[PDB]
Amino acid sequence: DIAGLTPCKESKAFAKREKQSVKKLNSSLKKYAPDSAPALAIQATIDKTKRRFENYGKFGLLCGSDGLPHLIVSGDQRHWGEFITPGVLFLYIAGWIGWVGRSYLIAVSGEKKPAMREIIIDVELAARIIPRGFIWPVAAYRELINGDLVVDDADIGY
Amino acid sequence: EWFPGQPRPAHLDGSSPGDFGFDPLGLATVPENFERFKESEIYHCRWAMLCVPGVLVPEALGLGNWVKAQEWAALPDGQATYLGNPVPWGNLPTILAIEFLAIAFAEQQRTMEKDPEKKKYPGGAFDPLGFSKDPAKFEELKLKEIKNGRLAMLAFVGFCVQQSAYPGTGPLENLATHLADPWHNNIGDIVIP
Amino acid sequence: KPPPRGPKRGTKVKILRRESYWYNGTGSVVTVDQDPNTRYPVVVRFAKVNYAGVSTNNYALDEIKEVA
Amino acid sequence: MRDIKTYLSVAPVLSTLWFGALAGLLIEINRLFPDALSFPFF
Amino acid sequence: KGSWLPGLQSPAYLDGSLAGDNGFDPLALAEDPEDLRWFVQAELVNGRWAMLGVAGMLIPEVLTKAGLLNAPEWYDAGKETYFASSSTLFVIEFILFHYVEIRRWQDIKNPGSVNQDPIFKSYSLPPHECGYPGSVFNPLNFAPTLENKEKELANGRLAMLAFLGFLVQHNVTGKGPFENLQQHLADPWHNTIIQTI
Ligand code: CLA
Ligand code: CLA
Ligand SMILES: CC(/C=C/C=C(C)/C=C/[C@@]12O[C@]1(C)C[C@@H](O)CC2(C)C)=C\C=C\C=C(C)\C=C\C=C(C)\C=C\[C@@]12O[C@]1(C)C[C@@H](O)CC2(C)C
Ligand SMILES: CC1=C[C@H](O)CC(C)(C)[C@H]1/C=C/C(C)=C/C=C/C(C)=C/C=C/C=C(C)/C=C/C=C(C)/C=C/C1=C(C)C[C@H](O)CC1(C)C
Repeated sequence: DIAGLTPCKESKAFAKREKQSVKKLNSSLKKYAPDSAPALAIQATIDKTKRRFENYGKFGLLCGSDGLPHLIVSGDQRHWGEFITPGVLFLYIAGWIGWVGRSYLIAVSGEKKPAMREIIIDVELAARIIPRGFIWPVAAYRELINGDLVVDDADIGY
Repeated sequence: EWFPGQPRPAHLDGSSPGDFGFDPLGLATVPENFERFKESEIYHCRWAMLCVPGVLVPEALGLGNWVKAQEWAALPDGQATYLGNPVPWGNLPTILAIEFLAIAFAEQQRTMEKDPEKKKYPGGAFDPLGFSKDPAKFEELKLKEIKNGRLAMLAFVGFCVQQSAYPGTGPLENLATHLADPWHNNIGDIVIP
Repeated sequence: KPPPRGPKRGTKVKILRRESYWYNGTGSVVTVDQDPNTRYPVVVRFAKVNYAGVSTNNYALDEIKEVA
Repeated sequence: MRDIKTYLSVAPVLSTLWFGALAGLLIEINRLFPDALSFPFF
Repeated sequence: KGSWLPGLQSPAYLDGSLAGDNGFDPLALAEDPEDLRWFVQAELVNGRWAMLGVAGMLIPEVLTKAGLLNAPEWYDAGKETYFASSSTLFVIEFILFHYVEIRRWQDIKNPGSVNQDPIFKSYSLPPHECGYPGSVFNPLNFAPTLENKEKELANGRLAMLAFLGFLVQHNVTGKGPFENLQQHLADPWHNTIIQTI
């Protein structure tokens, strides 16, 4: 009820949208054989969007004055299944990728012409470096602790 | 030291009463800043030390709330009271004027004198009996004032946060209430998180 | 017997010059001309190529730091 | 043989196969969780 | 020593000096010695408290289902009503732990610093070994020898595993794990992770 937004477990315009959608779908459905595979897939999508409407009416989704879901990202973990948990999950994924790439590059830097391994990856070294993602929070942590993450006055060349 | 194991930073080699080696933000790297901080610390602790009993004494004995002692100013016809004595000239303008004149005039004439030791510790005519008799006792009571005043400042912070969480209450009142029943009258109701 | 100026060989140098691509850069000496009539007798290779495609140029000794 | 291995390790083909696998994973998740708007686990 | 892979060579990180070495680092986390120390201490504390927790889960359940006692489930004990409200005991826990654990961390940063009880000067402490504290912790004069540290760490690792199992099985079921064991003994094939999905 944040600023009056009722959940569409209880609102009406949501029910109207659902009704009109399933109605146009059903009216389209009655132009084939009741057993034709296209008609079967049509009914499948009908029940699929129906159970979608049902699922939305199960997870506290505060719902607009026009019959539409509306996220609540204000910080209150009451509505957190939209931003907070998916946000930290994606942050974990992004940190994974960033750390693994950085570690690969730092490793392969020590060769004759690292460009030849930057265009054509050392897929063996790549495979034995890649799964380290589970360390990206902690490892980098220690780096910053030991100051081995940044540099002070080395800018060009290396 | 206040913290065991954590070495004392450079410019905190004791060498001053109250120096238990606590400076995590390193503000004291500047000598002038350091002396100014010492002076302001002494002012702060001394004010708060004088000004906690001015809350306690009324709150318990014949007075009322420490917030209503100034209630005379909110409403027009307010006249202050001495334990049940509305002094003839305890009106708002006269005490306001004496506060202005005395505080400003004095603290000017006193601050404008740069000993600089006299600022933090006035003495002068405020030591004719010689309570500066014993230098050991001197540094000891210095440390004592610093500690007691640090405590008093903590006490004022507590007063503030308590009167915030408990609208319109009294320190002694909340103390007696919580003590009256231990395990369900405390900070818990305030902060689960 | 006359002491040859400039580092000996292989000494990684830090560039002190400002108006080069490698300001605060780590290069490698390849030789120094012992002639005292030169005006830029040291020459340095790099591992990073600049805009003009070149990877070597000249300097005096003042614009060098014999880092190691 | 090893030549074709080093050729296969050239970024275009590696990237194409990696992206194909990732897209397959995503479309399969979407199949097994239609319309997946919220995080209805916690 | 017991490389858990009869063919793989153990990395140089885990030589065998520290107890419980098996070269079990397929991701090369602790290849830096100070971080190795950090994770040693972390494994120690996690294993000790995991042993504690798994005991506090299992033993009450069986003693209640035995009819000798009556005590709610570890998860069903929160809403229970005690002599003290939740928040009270929680804040007391918080202050006491912010003392003890910060002392532990100060010992971690500085070997042999915070030794004495700073209240009284005798009775204080005999110098210790990091991760294995001194007198007032081992009253029975147990000799801190090998086959004691190894047994400790193995039991603690298995305890961690069993605790995670407890937690996830309560998640999927919400029931007492000993009841899961009884249903299991009824028919291990008809009672497993497969049927409950
Ligand atoms: C001490 C470790 C331990 C033990 C004794 C058990 C025991 C049990 N678990 Mg379980 N579990 C564990 C850890 C453990 N789990 C962990 C770490 C997880 C998270 C991955 C799970 C997740 C889990 C689920 C989701 C379910 C069970 C279930 C069960 C019960 C039926 C067995 C089953 O379906 O396969 C267990 C399934 C697993 C995924 C367990 C994997 C454990 C890993 C591989 C380590 C265990 C190896 C160990 C050396 C071999 C067993 C030791 C034992 C003989 C002493 C049984 C009582 C089921 C149940 O309660 O229904 C009756 C069920 O639905 N467990
Ligand atoms: C793992 C490698 C990696 C890492 C750690 C970073 C890190 C960073 N980049 Mg970045 N970048 C990268 C690759 C990387 N980049 C590549 C390949 C490109 C070219 C497409 C860029 C282009 C780029 C721009 C244009 C900018 C940054 C910026 C930044 C900074 C802020 C984050 C940001 O805005 O990124 C936003 C995210 C991206 C730009 C996406 C690039 C990430 C790629 C897709 C990952 C590459 C992984 C690798 C190639 C695949 C191999 C996997 C492994 C098996 C080897 C941060 C320091 C910003 C900055 O200056 O901040 C101050 C900025 O303006 N980056
Ligand atoms: C499983 C675990 C960690 C496992 C980590 C592993 C295997 C890591 C393995 C690796 O890193 C290595 C080795 C090498 C890498 O190359 C490979 C990987 C794989 C990356 C920790 C669990 C750790 C689990 C712990 C610490 C559990 C503690 C439980 C407690 C304290 C219980 C408390 C309670 O039960 C009581 C006491 C009373 C009840 O009423 C209430 C509550 C509160 C529930
Ligand atoms: C009597 C009475 C009664 C009536 O009725 C009413 C009235 C009027 C109200 C009253 C009173 C009055 C008065 C006088 C008052 C005052 C007070 C004060 C002064 C306070 C302070 C107070 C003050 C205070 C606490 C202060 C505090 C401070 C602090 C903590 C700080 C800290 C720090 C330091 C050191 C440094 C580092 O590195 C950092 C930090 C951490 C930052």
